[PDB]
Amino acid sequence: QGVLGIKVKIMKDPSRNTSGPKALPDAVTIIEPKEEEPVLEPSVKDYRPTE
Amino acid sequence: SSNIMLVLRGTLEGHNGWVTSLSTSAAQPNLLVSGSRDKTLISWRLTENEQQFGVPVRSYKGHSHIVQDVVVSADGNYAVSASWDKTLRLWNLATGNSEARFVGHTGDVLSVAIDANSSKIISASRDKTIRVWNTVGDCAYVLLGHTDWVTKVRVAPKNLEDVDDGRITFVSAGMDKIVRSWSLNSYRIEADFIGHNNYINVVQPSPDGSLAASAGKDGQIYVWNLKHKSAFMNFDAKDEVFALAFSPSRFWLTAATASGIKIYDLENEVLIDELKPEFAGYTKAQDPHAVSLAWSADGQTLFAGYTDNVIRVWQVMTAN
Repeated sequence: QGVLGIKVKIMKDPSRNTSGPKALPDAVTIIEPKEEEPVLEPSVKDYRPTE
Repeated sequence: SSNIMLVLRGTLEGHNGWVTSLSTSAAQPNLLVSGSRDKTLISWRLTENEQQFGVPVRSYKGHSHIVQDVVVSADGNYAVSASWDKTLRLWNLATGNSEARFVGHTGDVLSVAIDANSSKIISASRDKTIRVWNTVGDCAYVLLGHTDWVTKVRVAPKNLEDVDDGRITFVSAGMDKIVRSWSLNSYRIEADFIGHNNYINVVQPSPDGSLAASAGKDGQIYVWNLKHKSAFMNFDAKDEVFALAFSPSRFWLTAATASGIKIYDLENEVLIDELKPEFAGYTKAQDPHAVSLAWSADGQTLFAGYTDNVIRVWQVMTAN
């Protein structure tokens, strides 16, 4: 009875989109900081001197 | 004892960024090379005539980004500039042209150090590495060991070590919250120093070369022995100590706190004087603090480079 028009759109996974940027322009990733211990006050750890 | 007063005698205007670093040569007492955020070095000739203590001589353009640390040579005729464009520049203090362009740091360089002699250039950069160069421009050594940015590296002067050793000892520190000692000929590690709660902003060996003074974010200033490898003392500044400097004549530590400039008398373990210039039209919460400190060769004048694009000199005027 006529013609049907088909439009298909797929937004791929940006992380898997090789050969280009790997995220959206406004996608911001923040690295989680590492946790450390501060209590060691004097801590003069001498190494073997070299000359 | 030692009722010593220091009074601001001149202001060295002419820069356009924060005067990040200062340097002075022992041989030439009337020359002062200062680098600022305006990507330029300025050489100042000091005049003892009236209000202004100095006179700019030459501006050293050629740096694309922030100029962080400045070091003059021992003879007083050459100056090495570290900038935020990942490059180092060697300048003739009279010609005004650059001699060598040290390249190789993947992060912008934060500090540079001159050898005791005119042999080696020591540079610290944000790429967690230290680089040892010749005077020609090539990089001889790539010292690793720091897991974070290295903010400051200034050499421990050999005073009377046995006679002579031909060994070059210096210190390094940064956002690794550690202070490291290095020895060069070969060109390997030395003892460690771990005292800082926060990260180190600046370190500085004493003029003799046996005391190392380190400072950080928490204002916890530490003084250590290098030849003895032990702590010497510890103070708190309770503000942001941006830079610090020993003094040649007196046994003193100038510290550039976020509020003003403290001076610590080391033999008495007590601060003696506080330096806060008088500005106008501010709100007392953003007064321009100090980022560069440098004493004179004799120990009579102090140069402080602030964040208002100004060098201010405090001359020691003992009012009995």
